[PDB]
Amino acid sequence: TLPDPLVGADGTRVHDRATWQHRRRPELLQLFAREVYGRTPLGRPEGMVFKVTTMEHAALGGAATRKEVTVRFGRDPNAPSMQLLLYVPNAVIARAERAPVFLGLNFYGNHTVHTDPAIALSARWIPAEAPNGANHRATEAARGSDAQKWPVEQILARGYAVATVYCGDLCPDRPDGLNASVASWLDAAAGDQRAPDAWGAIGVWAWGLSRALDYLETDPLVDASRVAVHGHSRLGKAALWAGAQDDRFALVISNESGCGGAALSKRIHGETVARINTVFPHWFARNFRRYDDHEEALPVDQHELLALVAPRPLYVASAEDDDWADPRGEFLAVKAAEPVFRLFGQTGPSGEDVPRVNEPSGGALRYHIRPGPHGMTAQDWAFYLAFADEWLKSALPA
Ligand SMILES: [Mg+2]
Repeated sequence: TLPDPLVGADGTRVHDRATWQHRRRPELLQLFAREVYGRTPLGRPEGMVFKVTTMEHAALGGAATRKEVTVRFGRDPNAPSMQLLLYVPNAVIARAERAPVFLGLNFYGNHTVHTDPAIALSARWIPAEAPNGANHRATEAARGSDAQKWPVEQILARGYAVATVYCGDLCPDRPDGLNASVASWLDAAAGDQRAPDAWGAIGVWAWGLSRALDYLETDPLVDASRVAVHGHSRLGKAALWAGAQDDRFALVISNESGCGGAALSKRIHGETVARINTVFPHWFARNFRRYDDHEEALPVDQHELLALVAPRPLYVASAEDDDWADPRGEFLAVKAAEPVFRLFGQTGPSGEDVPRVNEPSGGALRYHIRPGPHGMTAQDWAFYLAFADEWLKSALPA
């Protein structure tokens, strides 16, 4: 039985957009921060520094300008940082127009998104599942190892820049990764044990996406008011929480984010709260473990996270064989968020059950399910590019 996003904490119904934006959104943001992801202790830190470390105007055979940028989270050179890779379509640059941007984290390092041998090899720890790693470090054989999830040439040809950062720059994806992470520094606690409401990996990854947007606001080649934040799987959980917390993001894409992402936790289907917290104890707040085998006690569900994106366009997608993510739960979260989108004059999927494969449904709130297993495929991206053409903030209001 789902909590109603349009009923406030005190039981009063939300009938208008101002009550939604100024009362209900803060209530939900605080519930997710306290009970699920942990508190984001601050947004933009003081003294952010942006260093363009490499710049190539004829990358990908002339199709793109490629920039690598160190985004340092404080002015002291000792402060933590992350490494942003940006490809910008040269057709757009050449016209003296700013490009819109797709921004998302990657799993195994910037060098894995494209074979491009000029990308810096990540020097950070990488997980054992990363293809062609050696002792948790990047190798030359890992270049372009994750390119199937990143159709860079097509995204550029459709007029969009591609920006990415390795999630492990922000928090390495290992159960002890928080002690190396941005959280070991921002949270800024003297003691050792993280607090019950302290953020975990998903919060730190989401924060990094907002810091990447801070960089994009300074880059004269891109339109930082037209940034689509996207993610696959655990990085799509991060993309949703980033897009919910930071309304500067113009469009949000959740590709198979599943449990603690788009899927309703109260369905108890596929991955559950207990399973995700037991296997990935660093991903959420310790407070989320209260709901292990007790999803009925959750004061929110993920449809309210989706609702926190409204009125901005939101795309949630699933894979047909990906039972662990609970595709029906991802779809039903979209349906239960739709009333908030409708309050803003937007339309969601028609249909009461999961659509047929490869048949997207919805307006600015959209869903598709594609054949096959968990992944992010060219078919997913084809649909996302069409959505961004239609619903991403325009270059005009002139
Ligand atoms: Mg589930």
